[PDB]
Amino acid sequence: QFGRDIADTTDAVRDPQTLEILDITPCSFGGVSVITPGTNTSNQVAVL
Amino acid sequence: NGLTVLPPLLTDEMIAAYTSALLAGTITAGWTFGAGAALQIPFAMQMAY
Ligand SMILES: *[C@@H]1O[C@H](CO)[C@@H](O)[C@H](O)[C@H]1NC(C)=O
Repeated sequence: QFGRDIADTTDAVRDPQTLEILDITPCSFGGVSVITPGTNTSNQVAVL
Repeated sequence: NGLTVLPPLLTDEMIAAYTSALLAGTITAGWTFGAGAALQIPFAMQMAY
């Protein structure tokens, strides 16, 4: 009925009605950083 | 979900360039590496030294 990964995490699943297998991928995420030349000079910022 | 690997600041090409520049400077120049003499000491003279 489903597949699993090395960490025993689900990667695929058979649809309950249509016996077909759908791939699963975690939604994309990441950290956030802020760049500043110093408030002593300006107030512009850029993010990454 | 929660683990991330960050890239190193210096890429491989930069490391290779640093090594190439260092070795070229040590080979072409001799005991004059550092100070910008920039003339070219013959290699056999360095070997004799
Ligand atoms: C930073 O602030 C000091 C006073 O707090 C000022 O004297 C200095 O010029 C400032 N530096 C810049 C780059 O604006």
